[PDB]
Amino acid sequence: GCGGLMAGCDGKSTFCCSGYNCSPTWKWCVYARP
Repeated sequence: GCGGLMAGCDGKSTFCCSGYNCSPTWKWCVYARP
């Protein structure tokens, strides 16, 4: 259950795996830009 670059953002509050931000337009975790 680790969201990398194509996880699931349907919950609107997922935590991906490590170092991945969720995208609302793509509906999956992607690279984070902190």
